Amino acid sequence: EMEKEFEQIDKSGSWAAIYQDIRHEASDFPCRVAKLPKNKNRNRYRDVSPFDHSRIKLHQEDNDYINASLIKMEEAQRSYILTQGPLPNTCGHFWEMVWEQKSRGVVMLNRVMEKGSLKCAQYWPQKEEKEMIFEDTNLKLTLISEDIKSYYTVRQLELENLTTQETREILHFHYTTWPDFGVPESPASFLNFLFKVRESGSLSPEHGPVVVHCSAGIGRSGTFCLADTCLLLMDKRKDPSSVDIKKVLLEMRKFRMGLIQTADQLRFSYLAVIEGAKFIMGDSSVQDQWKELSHEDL
Ligand SMILES: COC(=O)c1c(O)cccc1OC/C=C/c1ccc(F)c(-c2cc(C(=O)O)no2)c1
Repeated sequence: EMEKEFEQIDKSGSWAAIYQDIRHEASDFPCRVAKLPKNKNRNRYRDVSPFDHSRIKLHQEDNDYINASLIKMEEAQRSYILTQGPLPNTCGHFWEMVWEQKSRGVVMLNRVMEKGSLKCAQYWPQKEEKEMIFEDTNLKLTLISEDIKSYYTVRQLELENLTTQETREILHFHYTTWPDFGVPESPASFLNFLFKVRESGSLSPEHGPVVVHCSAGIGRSGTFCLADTCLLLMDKRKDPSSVDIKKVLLEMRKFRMGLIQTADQLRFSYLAVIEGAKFIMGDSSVQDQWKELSHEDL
C-alpha cells in the first residue's frame, strides 16, 4: 500500500506537496523553557527547540534545560530521545542526560564539520589515552575501542559517575556518510546501519531511550527514527498494509518539531521502510545483501 502510494506520488511528482501538507498539520506546542533568556546559549539553532511537554529535564537544581525531546512511540513501544549536537558549553549536560536517562546507545548522524562549518562539538574522546572529564556534570568518558567501517564507526565508551564511581558502557554509532539536509546513499547502507544499532541492544526496552542526534536533531535523526518505528509496527502485526508512514511521522511531530526537513528525506523514509519490509516479512537473507551493497569494508 505504501508502495502503491509511493509510485502514485512519484508518478505525479507530488512529494513537495505531500511534504508541505505534513508541515501544515504538524502539531505546535509552546517552548517557553527553551526560549528563556538564561537558556539562550544552550540552543544551537534559534528555530529548533524542544516542546515543553516532552523535553528531557536535567536532574540538577540549577538549570534543568537541554535542547532534547523524548519521542515516545506508544503503539510501537519504543522511545527515542532526539537532541541537537552538543555545543562547547553543553557537553556536560549531554552526558548527564545520557546517564540519568539510562541510555545504552547514542546515534550520531553527522560529521563534526559539514559543508565547511562546525556542526557539532567534539563531545567524545578520540584516543584511548586521552579520556574526558566534564567538570560541570562530574562525569568521565573514556574511549575503550572503535570499529571503523567505510561509511560508519562504532565506538565503545565508558561513562563514569565521578560522584558514585559507577560506570556504564555506551555504544556510539556514527554515520559519516549522510550529507547535511541530504539523504543516505542507498536505503541499503542506511538499513545496514539501523540494524547494527538494533543488534547492539541499544534500542531494547531494558535500556533507557536511545539518544539520536544530528546537527539540530530533527532532520536526519527524524528519518532514522521514522524508519525504525515503521518497521517495528509492521513487525508487530506482520501486516505491511496497516502502516501509515505519514500518520506515524505526525505522531512523532507531536513530541518534537520539524522531524524530517526535506521532501526528499520523506521520500527516502518511504524507500528504507519499503526495502526493510523484505527482511521484516520473512526474507532474512536481505540483511546480508545490504551489508554487501553498503560496502562497509575499507
Ligand atoms: C522543514 O521545517 C519543518 O518541518 C518545521 C515546521 O513545519 C514547523 C516548525 C519548525 C520546523 O523546522 C525548523 C528547523 C530549523 C532548522 C534550522 C537549521 C538547521 F540546520 C536544521 C537542520 C539540520 C538538520 C540535519 O543535520 O540534517 N536537520 O535540521 C533545521
